[PDB]
Amino acid sequence: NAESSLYESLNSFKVANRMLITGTPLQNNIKELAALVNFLMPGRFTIDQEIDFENQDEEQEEYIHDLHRRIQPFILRRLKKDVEKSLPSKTERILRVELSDVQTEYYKNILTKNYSALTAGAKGGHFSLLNIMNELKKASNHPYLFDNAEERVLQKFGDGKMTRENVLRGLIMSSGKMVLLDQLLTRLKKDGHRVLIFSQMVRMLDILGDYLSIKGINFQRLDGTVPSAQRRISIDHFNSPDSNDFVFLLSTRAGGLGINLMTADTVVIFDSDWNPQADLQAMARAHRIGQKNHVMVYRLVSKDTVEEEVLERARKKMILEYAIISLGVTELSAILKFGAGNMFDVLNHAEEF
Amino acid sequence: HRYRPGTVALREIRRYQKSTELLIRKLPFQRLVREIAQDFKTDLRFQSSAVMALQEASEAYLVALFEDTNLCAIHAKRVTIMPKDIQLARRIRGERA
Amino acid sequence: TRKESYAIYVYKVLKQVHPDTGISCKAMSIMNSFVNDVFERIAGEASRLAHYNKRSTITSREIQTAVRLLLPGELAKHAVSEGTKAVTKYTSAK
Amino acid sequence: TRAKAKTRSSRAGLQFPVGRVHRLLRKGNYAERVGAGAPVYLAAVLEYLTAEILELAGNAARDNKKTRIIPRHLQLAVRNDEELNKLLGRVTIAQGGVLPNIQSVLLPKK
Amino acid sequence: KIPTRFSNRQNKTVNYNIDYSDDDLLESEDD
Amino acid sequence: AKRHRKVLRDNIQGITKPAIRRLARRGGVKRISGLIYEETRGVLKVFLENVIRDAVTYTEHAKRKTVTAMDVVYALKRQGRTLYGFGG
DNA sequence: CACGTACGCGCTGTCCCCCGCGTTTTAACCGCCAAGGGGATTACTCCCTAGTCTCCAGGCACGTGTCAGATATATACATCC
DNA sequence: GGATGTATATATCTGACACGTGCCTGGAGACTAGGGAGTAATCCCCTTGGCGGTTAAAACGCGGGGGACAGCGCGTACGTG
Repeated sequence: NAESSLYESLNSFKVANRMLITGTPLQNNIKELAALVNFLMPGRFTIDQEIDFENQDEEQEEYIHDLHRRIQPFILRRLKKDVEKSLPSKTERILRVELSDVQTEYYKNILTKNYSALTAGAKGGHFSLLNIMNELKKASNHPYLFDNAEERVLQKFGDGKMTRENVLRGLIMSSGKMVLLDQLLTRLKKDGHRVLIFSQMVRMLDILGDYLSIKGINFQRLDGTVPSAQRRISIDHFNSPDSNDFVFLLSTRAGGLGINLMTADTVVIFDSDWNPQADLQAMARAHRIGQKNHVMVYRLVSKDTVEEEVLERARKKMILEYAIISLGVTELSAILKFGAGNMFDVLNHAEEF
Repeated sequence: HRYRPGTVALREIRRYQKSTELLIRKLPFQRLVREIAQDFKTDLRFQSSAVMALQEASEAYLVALFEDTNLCAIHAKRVTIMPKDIQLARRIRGERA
Repeated sequence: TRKESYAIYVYKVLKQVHPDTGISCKAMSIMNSFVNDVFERIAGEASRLAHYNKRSTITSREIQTAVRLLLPGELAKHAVSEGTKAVTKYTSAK
Repeated sequence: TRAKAKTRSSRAGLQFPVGRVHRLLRKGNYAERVGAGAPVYLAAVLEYLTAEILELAGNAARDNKKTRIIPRHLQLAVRNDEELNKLLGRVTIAQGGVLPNIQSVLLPKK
Repeated sequence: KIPTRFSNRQNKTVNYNIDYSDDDLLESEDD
Repeated sequence: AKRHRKVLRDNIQGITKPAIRRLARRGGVKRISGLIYEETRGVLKVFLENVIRDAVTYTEHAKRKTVTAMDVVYALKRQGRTLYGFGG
């Protein structure tokens, strides 16, 4: 970010020669690369035009090739497959699942705002419909994220006895994602695999942690509220050879790149991020140098919801990064047409853009 | 070396009457303003200057109330303020009337 | 957007009374709010004075009585003097 | 023979804008007629009040070793002058604080 | 330089110095 | 049990004990009884709900969802607690 | 959270000043001149001045280049160990 | 022979000032209508100085006792680290 205070803090330094170390030069848009090359070369580079995927123009491809040939000696990249030829392959699978009836009625209550129906049995009635997209993501993830929502499911269909058995059934059947998650957990439990689950919101991490606590599965958790000492304890307990832990939950944007997950095999992305580099560093926690097993990624996507255009923007950013960054290490019209188009033995742990 | 009870309070009286900064933290006041506002209607956005103006209004009102409360406590031959002093001041002003 | 204020006039008044003293933005907003508040009070009092006397016009007499009513004590009589002399000069001129 | 457009504030010997006060009085919904000398008189009154508070605030900044008037100096100037204190007693000044005042009962022994 | 405008009001001179010293309060302090 | 609600309700306790003590120190109060703070919290809640109700009425006259600072200035002005420094 | 001590509160004495009552005064209140001016209306006349309109020009606001005072170094002469 | 305090010269910050420019709002000039100033009449209310008579309220004096205030103890609640 050019307007971030670190940019004016570092750009005012009297430095002859600078150098930037990163892994993801492109994250969201070309303005990030423009700010980076303005920090490197002040005034020499004048990247101003954006990239329109729904244009299909030859001058845009000429601009793309100019952006390729301009930064050839200034960018050095080495992939993890070009060097150290022993890395197991990493496969990601996108799973689209039907919504539940509770998820559907919360979605139509949010999208077609129904404040009288949204309060209903809540005594406080403090439902905030600011950030409509955030509420749609919450409804696509789990109905229990909303306040005063569990007791309506429990008293009407689960009979409200709450005798340690119907609550797990309510958490399983309330969301359309946790039935597939429960099937995946049973399949990875009957096989020899350990699974990490990444989430954007720590309240969904609380939901999964309570589900695994009442399930009887030895789970571990890491988020921003956990201090670094307990994070070190959790990582050393999960990476121990005598570990009884099976599933490890992560908040996606925490801890940086210094987190060690050698013993992991399966990565489940519960919530897709707007920045695909965040998801790349999410399933790159287990897919580092030295992994002894085939890393498999399951992405849990709600059907016909707000997350589909989230994946559309994520794939557009991935197409942009594969165009400019991945082709300028150390068919452009084909990948532009691939990025311009809309996209929209099933859980087997076995197996250019 | 321990201090007599009262000279530290006089030092804070002489200190906080000189400076003009806000004596209430920003985030609990914003949370209180949003909680108070959300029962009148849901989905209320707030400018930062609006919450700041509410903050200095609360500062001035409560400081003037503690001056009246201290005068009530001194009038009752005391140096400790009590809730009866607060309810006495508000009434003579007309808030409880 | 041309946002109306009393900035330069209060600034030149400050340079008249204190030629080597500056002023901040928050103090300038406070002075602007003070001038607007006093103008609103005096104009409302003069409008009420015109309404009670069945007068449809506002002259210097209504503003003078509004200053004598709103401004307390000696501040009124000097303000009344300062205004009254100005009207005399403006008559001499227009 | 439109001679140099002589302004009303310079005719009245004032710095506050007479014509702008006239426009605000005409558009302020006070009366449908506004006399000629009323904006002159009101601008002179506003100028005098502004000059009095600015002089006392400059004195308050001078006694605090400051060359720039802050809201604390305006608050001290308003509250230490009793006529301005009962002109703006129902008025809050932001970032102004209070007068330093300790009741004599709370003072220690000697 | 010199002020061109003065006040004809005979208000009393007020010391506006709000700076304070706790030297007189040193009887219960470290002194 | 990791269950908790998103909406917090104890923000009136967010006006802490040393904040009220600092307020009374600015007010010139030497000694404070232990029952002062709950009464001060109730008084602050009453004053805040009065001003915020008037500001919300001023906002919904303008058909808006955002409470501006000028609405707060007008709400304080109507009750006779006029505030300078935000009107312009 | 622990300690410690100052002050709010309860109790007792004491004296003083306010309350209750009786008696005496005295002025408020109501009803009277005695004439005269102030002021509220009703109607009328007149004229000055402020609204309205057209046209224009410079004051105010914004932006930008410079400029003199205040601040921070660059190098040379005097001086201690 | 190495290390240390002071003195003039140059680059940089920083608010203030000269110049440029738009534009829009205030000013100049002309016209008109109506609001307000002025006049006269009529009648009721207020002013200043008096009087007479009723009478209830105000003033004064005195006993006494209830309450304000001062002093002392204590224990606990609040200050302080």
